[PDB]
Amino acid sequence: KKGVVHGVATVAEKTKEQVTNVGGAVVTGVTAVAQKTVEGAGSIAAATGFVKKDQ
Amino acid sequence: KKGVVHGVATVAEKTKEQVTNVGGAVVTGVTAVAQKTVEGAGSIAAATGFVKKDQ
Amino acid sequence: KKGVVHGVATVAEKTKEQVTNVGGAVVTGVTAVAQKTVEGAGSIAAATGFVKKDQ
Amino acid sequence: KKGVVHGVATVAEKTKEQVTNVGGAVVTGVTAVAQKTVEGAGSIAAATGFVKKDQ
Amino acid sequence: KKGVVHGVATVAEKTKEQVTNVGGAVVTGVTAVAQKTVEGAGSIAAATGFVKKDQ
Amino acid sequence: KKGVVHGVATVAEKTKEQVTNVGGAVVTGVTAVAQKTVEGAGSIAAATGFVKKDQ
Amino acid sequence: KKGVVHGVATVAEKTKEQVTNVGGAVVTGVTAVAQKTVEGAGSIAAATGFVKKDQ
Amino acid sequence: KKGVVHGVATVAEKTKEQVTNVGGAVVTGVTAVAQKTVEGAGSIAAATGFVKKDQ
Amino acid sequence: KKGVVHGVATVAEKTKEQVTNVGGAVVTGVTAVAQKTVEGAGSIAAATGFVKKDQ
Amino acid sequence: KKGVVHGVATVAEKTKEQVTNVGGAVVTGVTAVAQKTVEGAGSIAAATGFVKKDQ
Ligand SMILES: Cc1ccc2c(c1)sc(-c1ccc(N(C)C)cc1)[n+]2C
Ligand SMILES: Cc1ccc2c(c1)sc(-c1ccc(N(C)C)cc1)[n+]2C
Ligand SMILES: Cc1ccc2c(c1)sc(-c1ccc(N(C)C)cc1)[n+]2C
Ligand SMILES: Cc1ccc2c(c1)sc(-c1ccc(N(C)C)cc1)[n+]2C
Ligand SMILES: Cc1ccc2c(c1)sc(-c1ccc(N(C)C)cc1)[n+]2C
Ligand SMILES: Cc1ccc2c(c1)sc(-c1ccc(N(C)C)cc1)[n+]2C
Ligand SMILES: Cc1ccc2c(c1)sc(-c1ccc(N(C)C)cc1)[n+]2C
Ligand SMILES: Cc1ccc2c(c1)sc(-c1ccc(N(C)C)cc1)[n+]2C
Ligand SMILES: Cc1ccc2c(c1)sc(-c1ccc(N(C)C)cc1)[n+]2C
Ligand SMILES: Cc1ccc2c(c1)sc(-c1ccc(N(C)C)cc1)[n+]2C
Ligand SMILES: Cc1ccc2c(c1)sc(-c1ccc(N(C)C)cc1)[n+]2C
Ligand SMILES: Cc1ccc2c(c1)sc(-c1ccc(N(C)C)cc1)[n+]2C
Repeated sequence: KKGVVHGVATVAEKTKEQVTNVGGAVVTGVTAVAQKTVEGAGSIAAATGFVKKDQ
Repeated sequence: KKGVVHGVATVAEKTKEQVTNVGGAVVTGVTAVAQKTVEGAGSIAAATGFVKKDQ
Repeated sequence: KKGVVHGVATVAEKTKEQVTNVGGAVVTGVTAVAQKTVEGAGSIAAATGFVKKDQ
Repeated sequence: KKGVVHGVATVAEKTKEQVTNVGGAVVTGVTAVAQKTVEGAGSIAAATGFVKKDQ
Repeated sequence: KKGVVHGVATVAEKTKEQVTNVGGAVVTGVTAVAQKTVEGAGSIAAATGFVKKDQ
Repeated sequence: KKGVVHGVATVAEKTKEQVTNVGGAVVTGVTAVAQKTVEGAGSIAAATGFVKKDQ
Repeated sequence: KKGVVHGVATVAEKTKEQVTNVGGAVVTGVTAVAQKTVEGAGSIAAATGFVKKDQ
Repeated sequence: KKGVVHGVATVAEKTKEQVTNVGGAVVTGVTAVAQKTVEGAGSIAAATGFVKKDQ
Repeated sequence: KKGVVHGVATVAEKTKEQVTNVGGAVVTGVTAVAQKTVEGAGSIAAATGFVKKDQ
Repeated sequence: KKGVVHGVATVAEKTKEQVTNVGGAVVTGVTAVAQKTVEGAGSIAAATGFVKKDQ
């Protein structure tokens, strides 16, 4: 076989899960957050996949 | 076989999971956060995958 | 076979898990955080994969 | 076979797990944090994979 | 076979686990932290893979 | 002060939370269940407070 | 002071939390369950407070 | 002071938490379960407080 | 002071935590279980407080 | 002072923690279990407080 990509690719066979991202956010997984009190200014309480590039 | 990529690629066969990211965040995995009190200014309480590049 | 990459690639066969990242965050694994009280200003309480490049 | 990379590559066969990172954070492994009280200003309580390059 | 890399590569065959990092953090291993009280300003309580290059 | 109870009592002052139960079930706390597939005959998947006295 | 109980009592002062149970179940605490697949016949997957007295 | 109990009592002053149980189950504490696959017939996967008296 | 109990009592002053149990299960503490695969028939995977009196 | 008990009592003053049990299970302490694969029929993987009296 032959393949040429510029990116971003994701090429496969017999594949149970696939995610391609440029951005941005993708949530595909099981996630449970239980929480009782959030205070403070300002605290990232429960972050799973996170990116902060403030300018 | 033959392959030429510029990146970012992810090329495979018979593959159960795949993630390609440029960014950005991707959450595909099981995650449980149980939490009772968050205070303080400002404290990253529970971070799993995290990136902070403030300017 | 033949392959030429610029990066970042991830090339394989018969492969159960794959992650490619430029960024950024990717969470694909099982993670359990149980927590009772977070205080202080400001304390990284429970960080699993973490990157802080403040300028 | 033949291969030329610029990096960062990860090239393989018959491979159970793969991670490629430039960044950034990737969490793919089992992780359990149980915690009862976090105080102080500011103390990295429980860090698994961590990078701090404040300027 | 023939291979020329610029780095950082990781080239292999028949390989159970692979990690390539430039950064940054990668957590792929089993990790259990149980903890009861963290105080002080500021004490790295339980660090597994850690890098601090504050300027 | 003086108090005589037969039970079940719960007597207090300055008290943030109170539960009295004879039965029966009482749910007053924060609870998050995230779930993707339940099979089998018959499996208690995620039980928090549970009592089974089949005769 | 004077007190006579038959049980079950719970007598106090200045008390943040109180639970009295005869039964039965009481859930007052923070709880997070994240789960991806449950199979088998029949397996108690994730039990927190549990009592099984089948006859 | 004077006190006579038959049981089960729980008598106190200045007390942050109290639980009285006859039964039965009481869950008042922080609890996080993250889980990816449960199989087998039949396996107690993750049990925190547990009692099995089958007859 | 004077006290006569039949049991089970728990009598105190200035006391941060109290548990009285006859049964039965009580979970009041911080608990984190992270888990990736449970198999076998039948294996107690992760048990914290456990009692099995099958007849 | 004077005290007469039948048992099981737990009598005290100025006491930070108290547990009384007849049973049964009580979990009040910090506990972290991280786990990747459990197999076999049937193996107690990670047991903290455990009692097995099968008949
Ligand atoms: C500000 C900012 C942030 C990210 C960023 C850029 C600018 S430009 C860029 C990029 C995306 C894709 C590619 N190829 C497919 C070769 C090369 C570079 N990124 C990832
Ligand atoms: C501000 C901003 C943020 C992201 C960003 C850009 C600008 S421009 C860009 C990009 C998208 C796709 C591609 N290819 C398909 C080669 C190359 C670069 N990104 C991902
Ligand atoms: C500000 C910023 C941050 C990140 C960043 C850039 C600029 S530009 C860049 C990059 C992305 C992809 C590639 N190749 C596919 C060769 C080469 C470089 N990154 C990762
Ligand atoms: C949104 C937001 C706001 C503030 C903020 C963050 C996110 S994250 C962070 C911080 C992280 C680590 C540290 N040390 C390891 C000393 C100190 C401060 N702050 C201060
Ligand atoms: C779209 C597409 C399809 C296939 C494909 C690509 C892109 S890129 C690639 C490849 C790249 C490098 C290598 N080696 C360095 C051995 C081997 C294969 N394939 C096989
Ligand atoms: C500010 C900043 C931070 C990171 C950074 C850059 C700039 S530029 C860069 C880079 C990305 C990909 C490649 N190749 C694929 C050869 C070479 C360099 N990184 C990783
Ligand atoms: C089948 C069954 C189950 C529970 C059960 C009974 C019968 S009878 C009983 C009981 C309740 C309250 C009291 N007092 C206030 C002294 C004494 C006993 N329980 C708790
Ligand atoms: C089948 C069954 C199960 C539990 C059970 C009984 C019967 S009877 C009983 C009981 C309840 C309260 C008291 N006092 C207040 C002295 C004494 C005994 N329990 C706890
Ligand atoms: C079948 C079964 C199981 C438990 C059980 C009984 C019967 S009867 C009993 C009991 C409860 C409370 C008291 N006092 C307050 C003196 C004495 C005994 N338990 C704990
Ligand atoms: C609801 C339910 C059904 C079956 C069941 C349980 C719960 S719990 C259990 C069991 C527990 C331990 C053991 N060994 C330590 C050998 C063997 C079997 N089974 C078989
Ligand atoms: C309803 C009620 C109110 C008060 C009360 C009881 C019941 S029971 C009790 C007590 C029992 C035993 C003891 N000692 C063995 C020293 C001391 C005090 N008080 C003080
Ligand atoms: C089958 C079974 C199992 C446990 C069990 C009994 C029967 S009877 C009993 C008991 C409970 C409380 C007391 N006192 C307060 C003196 C004395 C005995 N237990 C603990």
